[PDB]
Amino acid sequence: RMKQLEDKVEESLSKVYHLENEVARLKKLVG
Amino acid sequence: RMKQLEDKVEESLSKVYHLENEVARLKKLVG
Amino acid sequence: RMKQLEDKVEESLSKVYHLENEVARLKKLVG
Ligand SMILES: [Zn+2]
Ligand SMILES: [Zn+2]
Ligand SMILES: [Zn+2]
Repeated sequence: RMKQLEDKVEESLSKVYHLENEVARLKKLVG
Repeated sequence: RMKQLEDKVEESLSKVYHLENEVARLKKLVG
Repeated sequence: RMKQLEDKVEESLSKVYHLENEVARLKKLVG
């Protein structure tokens, strides 16, 4: 379970980091 | 405690997957 | 270690919520 939890939260931060980059670009392109 | 963490972890991951979907749609819509 | 995982999960959720608000604003202004 601990591995399971560490892996899922890592995955979460990695995808969150990536979406922040995408949102930052859309924001610039937009208004 | 560990169980309530898993709960938050799985919830965060689900919302991240949804956001990915929202962002793919926005990137296409905005171009 | 449990506390580091809890910090990470909370940061993960904070970012997620924040991205939901950013996406929500983009969608309202996009159209
Ligand atoms: Zn992407
Ligand atoms: Zn949505
Ligand atoms: Zn922001």
